[PDB]
Amino acid sequence: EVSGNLAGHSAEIEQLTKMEDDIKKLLGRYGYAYPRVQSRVNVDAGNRFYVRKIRFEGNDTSKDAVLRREMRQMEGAWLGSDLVDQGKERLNRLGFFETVDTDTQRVPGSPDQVDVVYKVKERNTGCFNFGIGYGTESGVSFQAGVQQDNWLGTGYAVGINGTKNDYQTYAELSVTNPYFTVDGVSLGGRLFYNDFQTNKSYGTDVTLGFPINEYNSLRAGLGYVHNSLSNMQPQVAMWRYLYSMGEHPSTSDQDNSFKTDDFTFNYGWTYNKLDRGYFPTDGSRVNLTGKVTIPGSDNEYYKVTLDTATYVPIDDDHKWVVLGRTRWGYGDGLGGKEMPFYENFYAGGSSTVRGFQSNTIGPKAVYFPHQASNYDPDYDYECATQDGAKDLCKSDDAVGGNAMAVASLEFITPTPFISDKYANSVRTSFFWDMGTVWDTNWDSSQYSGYPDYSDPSNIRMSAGIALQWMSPLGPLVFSYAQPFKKYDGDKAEQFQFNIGKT
Amino acid sequence: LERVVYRPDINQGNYLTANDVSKIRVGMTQQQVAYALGTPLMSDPFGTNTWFYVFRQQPGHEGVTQQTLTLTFNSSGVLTNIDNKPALS
Amino acid sequence: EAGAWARIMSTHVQVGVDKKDLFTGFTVTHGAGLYASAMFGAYIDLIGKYYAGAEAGYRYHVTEDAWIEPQAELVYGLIGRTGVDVGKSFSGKDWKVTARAGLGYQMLMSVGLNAEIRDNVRFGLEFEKSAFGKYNVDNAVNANFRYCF
Amino acid sequence: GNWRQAITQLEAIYAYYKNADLPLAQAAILTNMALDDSALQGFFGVDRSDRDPQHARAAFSTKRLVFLKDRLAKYEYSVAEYYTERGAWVAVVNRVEGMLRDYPDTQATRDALPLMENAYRQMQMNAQAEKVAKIIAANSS
Amino acid sequence: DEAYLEAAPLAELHAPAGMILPVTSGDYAIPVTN
Repeated sequence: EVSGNLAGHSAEIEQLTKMEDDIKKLLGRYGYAYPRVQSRVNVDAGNRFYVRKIRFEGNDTSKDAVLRREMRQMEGAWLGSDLVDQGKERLNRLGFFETVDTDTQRVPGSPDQVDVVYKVKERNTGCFNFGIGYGTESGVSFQAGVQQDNWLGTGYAVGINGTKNDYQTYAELSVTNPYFTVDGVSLGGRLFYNDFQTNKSYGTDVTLGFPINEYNSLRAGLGYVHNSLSNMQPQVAMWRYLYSMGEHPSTSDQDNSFKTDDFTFNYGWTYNKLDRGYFPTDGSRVNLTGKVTIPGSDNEYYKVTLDTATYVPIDDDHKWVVLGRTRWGYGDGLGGKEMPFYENFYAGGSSTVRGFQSNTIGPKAVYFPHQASNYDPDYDYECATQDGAKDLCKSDDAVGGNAMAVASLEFITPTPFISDKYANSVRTSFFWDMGTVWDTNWDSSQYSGYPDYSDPSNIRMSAGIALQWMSPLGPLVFSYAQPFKKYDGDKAEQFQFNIGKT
Repeated sequence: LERVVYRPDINQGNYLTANDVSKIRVGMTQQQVAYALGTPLMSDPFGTNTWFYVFRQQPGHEGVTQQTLTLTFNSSGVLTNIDNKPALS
Repeated sequence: EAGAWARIMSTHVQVGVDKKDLFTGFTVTHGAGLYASAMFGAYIDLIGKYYAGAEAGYRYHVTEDAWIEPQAELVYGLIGRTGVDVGKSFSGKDWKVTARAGLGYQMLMSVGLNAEIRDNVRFGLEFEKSAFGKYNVDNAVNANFRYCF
Repeated sequence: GNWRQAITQLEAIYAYYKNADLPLAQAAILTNMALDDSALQGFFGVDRSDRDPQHARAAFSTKRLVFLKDRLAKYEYSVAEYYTERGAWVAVVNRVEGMLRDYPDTQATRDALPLMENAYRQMQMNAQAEKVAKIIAANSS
Repeated sequence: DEAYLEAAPLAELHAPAGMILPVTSGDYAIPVTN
């Protein structure tokens, strides 16, 4: 039996009945800020409320538009509690603030109007650095860059990264505007140049993205890359690739070159329903990306990857959390050609499988007996020249493959051992990592005395402990791992750390 | 592009229903009307004693619906006239 | 201040005697040799058995923020290196700096300065030189700067 | 003494401002104008009128107060522009009316008035569009 | 620098015959001084 003042909403209460907070939450979906419920039950919805104005405090650097455009409750319209509550999640997913506090205040001049107030404290966003080196052996070396997610508080994401040295020079410039249109359409792109002394390349790309739902968005765009190779050391996989394109490198002769100009199309799909931008406790994220060639390009291929992660709390306080991380990917050729070798997938390092040296997981190079030369004494890989061997030379020099899968499980725990001014920036986890990288089109029948790189079952495994700390200079991650499953040619590195901003 | 990009619903103005609009009569005081309907969100700031009640809804992937009332009062706070625009022209 | 000790490896039995600050003693195996160590700021570490070596040093305080730390290390499988490290620290309302320098011998010379300002400002530069010894270093300088916000 | 001796003492109340020690300038309490700034945004010539105006309001609590009045009116202006694009036609009318009532004298209002000229032409409220056009012409020059 | 010294003077506004402007808020009123 429901009694009291039900302002035209009697069915809704019978429906929720067949509670203590659901009647209030229900009325909160309409402009009823302060109803009363007593208990069969007698309620009083009260008066309909309107929002007189929305004001902010504590945004000393970010542009006001940055926050106002994220609200779903509009001024001069009736209040809803869900319409306001979504503002906290929307601001938190930006990653710009330490916290979002909210309130509702009564207007002294009338019982039926309120002010809605959001109060935030701005966090450090990115960093600028550079460095130098000189000397009798170092010669001249210089590197520099800057990266920020919120440039001068204006909402643009920018960065510049590059270096100059005696063997390799490069630079990359990237800019993007999450808001080109008032509805959330984003634009952006980058330019890069990378000349490594021989692998010289450069290129550019531009993309567009736009939301299609409250939690989902799409991306697509265009780009171009130039690739100029020379002085390529003979390898079986490299020559297989070259042969597939009509090239005929001379046997055991590194005096060679090849270049292409390739235009491609980019696309992707993103789902993001996370609660927080740093140490999320709920939600999941799915990032599906890929690109295909445009007919008329020198290369013909496609590449697709998928990155996922899920956070699930197992308590009431959101302190004990289970995090699953998975990545898959595959690419291939079109038109009868193989996928270019410089697009191969790699794994190993803090971004994939812990405890292995970067880009060491997977197939290794097999070298031809290169023509004997003046580098045979002590300047080369002995069996890679005629001076050391007359047959196919095995190595531990990882070259990567055409497909991979990596996964881990991390059990996230609090570390209530240090003062809050530190503890709120530190979280730790126990982890188990595994992954595999493998090839296709591997003629293991022709190479019967050599490893068969087509067998994906050779899964590499490790586990260990990691700590993440949101340092004021940029998040850092430190860890130690012990490998359990390793194969011939693998190299371990148990003490590792890197920048924690991915 | 403009045909598929998601846009959230936009609400503006006072919330009206015929059940309550039909209750207003000439001769009611400003306090009686404000009580029955709620505080106006718009008025003439330039010396005319009148209130504007605007009900506006612009849902996503939809046109705009709007209904308005105008309430004209004299210098004594007595309602003198009511206008009604049930739909946009 | 004195007494015997033993340890069982795991095979191998090692025994010895400690006698007195600076403590010295000897050990034999069932290789055998003498040892000594001391901690005072200063330290001594001496060992010689049927491999041998020594390490020692002293921390002299010049000013509250400045120090001289003569040290030496000698090994034999004595041959080794000696030197004196120096430095001084600086601080202020929102910053700290440490400057380091020293000189040892194969002249092995090094200088540098490392600074931190407020929360987001970091700098440092270090330089290595050597001359008149087993090997020379004519130019070896590295430096970094960081500014976050 | 010399200002360099005051700064030396700070390392070891104009010195508080000279050394950028704002926490102390506040602890010592139109000085809050010193808070409505930024060194990097200043260097690049960025207009800070769209940032939090609470410090300016605290400062306001001779002609320097006119600068502050404009400082506050500009903030209100930028908010109205956002809503003009978003389409919150009522929020726009009410906030601009607020600007007009509170700061009839600043330039930000004269710049704002066309926002009402447009707002009263999207809601079919022609009488107000006319009144706004008339007051715009009356004060034009 | 003392950017405030470049602030433009404030103007007064008027209404056309038949209507008035909103009543000036009492807040932020600056007196005329020498």
